Amino acid sequence: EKVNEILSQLTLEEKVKLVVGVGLPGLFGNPHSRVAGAAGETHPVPRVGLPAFVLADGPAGLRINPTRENDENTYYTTAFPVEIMLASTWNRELLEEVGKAMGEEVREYGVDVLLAPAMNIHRNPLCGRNFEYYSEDPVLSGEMASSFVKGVQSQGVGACIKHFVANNQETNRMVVDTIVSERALREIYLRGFEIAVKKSKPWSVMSAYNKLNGKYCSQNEWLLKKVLREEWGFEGFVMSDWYAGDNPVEQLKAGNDLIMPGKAYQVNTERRDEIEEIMEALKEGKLSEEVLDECVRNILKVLVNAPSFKNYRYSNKPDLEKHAKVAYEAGAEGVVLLRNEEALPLSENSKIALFGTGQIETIKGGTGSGDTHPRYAISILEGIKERGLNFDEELAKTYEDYIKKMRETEEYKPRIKPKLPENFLSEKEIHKLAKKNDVAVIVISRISGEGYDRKPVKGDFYLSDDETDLIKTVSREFHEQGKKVIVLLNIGSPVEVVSWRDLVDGILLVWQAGQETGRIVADVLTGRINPSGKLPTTFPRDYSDVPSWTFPGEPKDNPQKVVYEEDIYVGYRYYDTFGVEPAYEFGYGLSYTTFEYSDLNVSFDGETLRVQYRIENTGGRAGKEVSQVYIKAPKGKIDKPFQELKAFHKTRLLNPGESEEVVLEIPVRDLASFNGEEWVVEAGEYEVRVGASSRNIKLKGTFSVGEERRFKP
Amino acid sequence: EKVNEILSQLTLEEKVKLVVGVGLPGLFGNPHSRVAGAAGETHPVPRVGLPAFVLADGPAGLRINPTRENDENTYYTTAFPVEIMLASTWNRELLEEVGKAMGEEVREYGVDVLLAPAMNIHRNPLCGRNFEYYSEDPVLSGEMASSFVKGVQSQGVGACIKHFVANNQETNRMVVDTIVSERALREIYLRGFEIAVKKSKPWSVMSAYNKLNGKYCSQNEWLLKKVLREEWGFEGFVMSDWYAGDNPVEQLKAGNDLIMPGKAYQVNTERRDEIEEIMEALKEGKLSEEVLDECVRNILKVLVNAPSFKNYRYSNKPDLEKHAKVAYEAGAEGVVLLRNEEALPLSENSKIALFGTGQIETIKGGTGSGDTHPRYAISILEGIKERGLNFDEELAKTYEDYIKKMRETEEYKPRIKPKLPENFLSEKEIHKLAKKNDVAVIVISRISGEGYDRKPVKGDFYLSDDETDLIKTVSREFHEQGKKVIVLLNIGSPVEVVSWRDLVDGILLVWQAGQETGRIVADVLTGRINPSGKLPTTFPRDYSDVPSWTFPGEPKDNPQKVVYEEDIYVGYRYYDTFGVEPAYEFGYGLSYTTFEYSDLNVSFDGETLRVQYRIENTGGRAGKEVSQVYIKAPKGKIDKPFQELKAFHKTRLLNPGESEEVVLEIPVRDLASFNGEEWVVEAGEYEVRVGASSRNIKLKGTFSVGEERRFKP
Ligand SMILES: [Br-]
Ligand SMILES: [Br-]
Ligand SMILES: [Br-]
Ligand SMILES: [Br-]
Ligand SMILES: [Br-]
Ligand SMILES: [Br-]
Ligand SMILES: [Br-]
Ligand SMILES: [Br-]
Repeated sequence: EKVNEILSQLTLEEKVKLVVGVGLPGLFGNPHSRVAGAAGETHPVPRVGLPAFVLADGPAGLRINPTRENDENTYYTTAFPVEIMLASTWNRELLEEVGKAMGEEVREYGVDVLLAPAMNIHRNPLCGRNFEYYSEDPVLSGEMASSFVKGVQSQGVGACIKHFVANNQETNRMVVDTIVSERALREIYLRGFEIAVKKSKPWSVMSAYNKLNGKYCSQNEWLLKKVLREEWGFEGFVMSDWYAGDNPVEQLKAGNDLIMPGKAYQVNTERRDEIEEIMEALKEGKLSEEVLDECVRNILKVLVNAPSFKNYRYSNKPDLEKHAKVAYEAGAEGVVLLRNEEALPLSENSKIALFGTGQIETIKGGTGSGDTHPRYAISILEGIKERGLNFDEELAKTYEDYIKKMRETEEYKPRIKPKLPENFLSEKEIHKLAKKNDVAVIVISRISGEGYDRKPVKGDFYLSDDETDLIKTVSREFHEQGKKVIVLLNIGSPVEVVSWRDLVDGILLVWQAGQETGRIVADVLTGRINPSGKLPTTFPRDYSDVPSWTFPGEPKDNPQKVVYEEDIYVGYRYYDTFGVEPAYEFGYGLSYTTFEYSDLNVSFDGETLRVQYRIENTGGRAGKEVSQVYIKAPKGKIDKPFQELKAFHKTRLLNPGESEEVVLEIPVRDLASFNGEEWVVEAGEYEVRVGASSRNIKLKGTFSVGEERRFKP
Repeated sequence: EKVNEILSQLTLEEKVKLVVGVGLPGLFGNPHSRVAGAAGETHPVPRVGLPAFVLADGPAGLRINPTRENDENTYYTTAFPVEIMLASTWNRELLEEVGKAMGEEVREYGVDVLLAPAMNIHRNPLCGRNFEYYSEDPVLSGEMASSFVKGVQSQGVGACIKHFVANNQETNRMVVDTIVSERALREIYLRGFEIAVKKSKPWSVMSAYNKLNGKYCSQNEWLLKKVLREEWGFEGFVMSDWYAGDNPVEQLKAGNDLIMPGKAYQVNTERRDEIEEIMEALKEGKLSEEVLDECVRNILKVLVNAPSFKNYRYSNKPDLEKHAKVAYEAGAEGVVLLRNEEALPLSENSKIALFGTGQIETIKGGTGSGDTHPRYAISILEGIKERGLNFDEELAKTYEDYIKKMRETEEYKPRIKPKLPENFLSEKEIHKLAKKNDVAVIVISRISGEGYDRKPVKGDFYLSDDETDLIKTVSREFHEQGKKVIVLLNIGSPVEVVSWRDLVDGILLVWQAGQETGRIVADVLTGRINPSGKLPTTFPRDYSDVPSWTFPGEPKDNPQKVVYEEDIYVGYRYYDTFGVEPAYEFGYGLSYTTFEYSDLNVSFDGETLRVQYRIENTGGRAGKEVSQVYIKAPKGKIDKPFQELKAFHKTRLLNPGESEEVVLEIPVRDLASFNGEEWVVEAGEYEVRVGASSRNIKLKGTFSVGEERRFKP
């Protein structure tokens, strides 16, 4: 209507301008976007009243420049916990809240489309961007993304789900050919995106850098048209990842509508200006105006609903304080208690000896486009000060001076920050600290970021020798006295845990909780927060145990391809099916209280499976319980994983003795497996497994499918 | 014709008698079969000139009573190497020879049908009968069985392939419900039987004890009629395993023609006489005479070709000496050299210190119906004496007296023989032996048998403490002097190998080689035989590494079901696909010489794949080379193993510098995967991997399938 109005007005060249970004703003010869720091803008066409639309990162919060040249004003953003921590909440409602808060900020700073959430599968722990992805499971990931997208888009701005698809490693991501069976695609990698597209209707999708089965995703017609549109019914537009692909017209033919960020010749001497090349292809009949029209329409159908289109006056002053409370809540529910041998929460009196250089160099989140620049970021130490806990002040001063000393030293100064030695304390000095203090609290920290994969080496997936030395020594001397030790994992992805976990009494997976980290952590120690998070990803006993062994491809040092040999058997699907025991299993997490499951009733009417059960707080402290419903399908015709997560739920805050009724519905189509051509729901007996984790099944029931069901996409 | 002649003559009750055995001969009230020791006989019907047909075990050689009461004559049989060792030859031609030798014996002792070969898949190393099965791979197993069956049946007698199907554990085999996807069935478990049925046309098939997906195999119409007959075109008859199933008429309705051994009421107070029950069902219209007719016809169509039918006068005097040479050959090519750090073969002079109680208590094969009673069985020690090798005579006397001493002791006398302590030698006594001798040779022995599964415990899958003590001590002191140590594995199935293999210099997998064992072993040490065997099964680093973790079912102590969670990913299919490293991989084996592969040419004409390559003996001793061709199919639509064995070959005896041309053809239908409904050969690029083992690939080529191909059975 209005869209088809503008379309009939546009000249050929205006249509071309519209499908290409204006170049990376503020860099190279490029002018800052009106929202300095923004990832990109579209070409304005003042004529027909088209404004430049603004795109900005990212998954951990709006990423824009805090300050602006010749400006007295401020533009700070809320830095939320990382996605893997958000996912650990297993809380849709909360994700929706996080989306609304980010959404308000996005709107009020004049941004039209937020580049989030990222929702690639956790194929392998070493992936540099796992921290900004949700899960190794498509249901958990898809559900979380949907909730986040509904939140963002309740605010009049756009969400962009990414990266479509199978961007599961950073190594050579812009060239690597990802070889994946159609079955693994549909069951694992596309599956999350399918859920998000159908349940939340994101304004836009960002095509991945990598090739899929021979074709760049930004140039893959099967992916962007056949799957995305013709099967799933996507009605937004697709944009390319930044500088992705190698042919602009092939991108438009495949259904990649918006090429970003534009002016690719600025980072690759080989690329042509994308507008020149497209104009040429229309001129030569390599590209038809009809195809160009469909691209422009896809973009316009969406962006006429953007605030920019309606000249919306933004305040440049969102409610930061209100949002910080949301970020704190998000983190509070996302901390995972991994181990507690009568160690947590800490007694009121408890005098804490705080170890680990990361108590001060607290990691708020990984680097890259998923980074953020908040007005502040509370470290673990500062959090403990603020809460006025009983910490060893002499030790804290010792660390403060140690860090500053070596950060100024040639071998350990920023360029990225080199990893500092952790065993600088005398064996005797720790003996004294053990006599003086009540408990020990050890922070071990890890950081990753876009563009770099982790390696299965010490200081990375494994503890460095100095870290294991520190833990062994602190453990021994604090255990010498009748005292407890606690480790805080300030990490973005699984690390080795088996070799040292038996040495310590408590283990909090604090991940990377954004600006409010220290505050969240302090409140978890004291029991003010009752941990309710659970793993969205499997912690392997050793790196050699992970099924995605081909990571990061062949040849290892410069991978040109990587094939998913493990296929659908990725994450817990692998460990359950082939009987490999994880260090900590998918969906595992402890509580400061106990829960009891009961009253299971499963019913299937041929179109809907209904699982009902009661969860009662059986302990002495209020808490939330995440419950998980796995379906074990019969063996029947084709091979299937041991079980598959089909639904989940997080109870309200239950006081002791309180209980809740849990009612979950699963459509029969979600019980299907893909056989290469069709989705099939095989007839036979199915098991319902309601768990507190994938291996802690509290309730079991069966139901039967009488007639097989088939679905050809 | 003749069959349909007799059929029209038979009375109703004669037809019934014919489909039931006459009871277990020589046991309970039962008379010995005319061939005493035979497993069973059919009912004679002198009227229409029908004789009692004789059935006898077994896979390791004809099993009958050597002596007969009131008889001056002898009836000894050749005891061949066990099937897992036969399979290790990877030699079809040789298997055919073994079949002919067994076949002649079977004929001349008045037996009509030999109950062999057994060809169940090696799902799990712990299975008690793995020793009498070929492989974890269906191509290797099916090819070996086919070659054996052609051999047996060139002699005018019948072969019986068993056990159909998925009899992969002994625990509760007569009741356990085996839960297997149709895909795993068709790709792994049925697949071997399919090959044997189509390539060799066995006279008969023996249905397994266990249930398959809810139905006893002897009562499973899908298996015995739909798969066996309607799809595969089987034209023999099916007999039940001994006392299998629980309903005689259900057995006949399913396509199980001959019920064996008859008189099931003799071992199970609950069963009725099968003739009574069948007569009753015909009487009541539970069973139609038409179905009975088809059973009797199936039996008769086959057995009118049996020697008994034509009153064949057998000599009761086969050529034992000629066959013993075949048994020696079989074993010679079936020994697997696993490790050789410049230790083998032994120098002419070498003075051998022989350790291990199994040097005298040499295991010729496992127990059960697969057992045999040969006129003699050469132990490892006796073999070394006979060959006149330079062994420590003082030590041999020490062992001889030790064994006899404790075999007479209460704790270690037969009832089965309790496992004897192996570390009875002083640390000092071994020091002296190390000074006196040139090399050490350590025999470690294992035995299993029908009806008992092995456990992943010391003394079984793992070395007992005394065995590892012995090896550690002998290794240390012989290595103290500049001397070598060798271990001989006289086992029927994989054992743990990683913990101790680095301590020793050589390792010969001698399996269990039947009556000629000692002779074969001696000739391998001296280099008279150049080892050419290769593993038909994977040796796991540890038992926890094996994918068939559900073995032996739920509940563990009294399993009522066992589901194949690992599905098609069994054996090397699992280890390759999910990157778990074996101790020794499928198809691995060393040689006293070296070989070089070359001149690869692969061509595909759309119906046949052709792989050609040259193998040259590049070393200093004559030898044979087993080569293996694995196909790695593209990922395409459905998940597939990393690679799959599709063909193999064993070269002639090549002298140094000699070479051979290898030409192998693979029908396009063998490139297929089963998707639950149809066999599919997906289009795309395929890799040819010609290996000296599954992980030692010497040649690679690609070919392409242009158009997909489909086959609905
Ligand atoms: Br993905
Ligand atoms: Br733990
Ligand atoms: Br990390
Ligand atoms: Br690869
Ligand atoms: Br089988
Ligand atoms: Br080795
Ligand atoms: Br054994
Ligand atoms: Br089971």
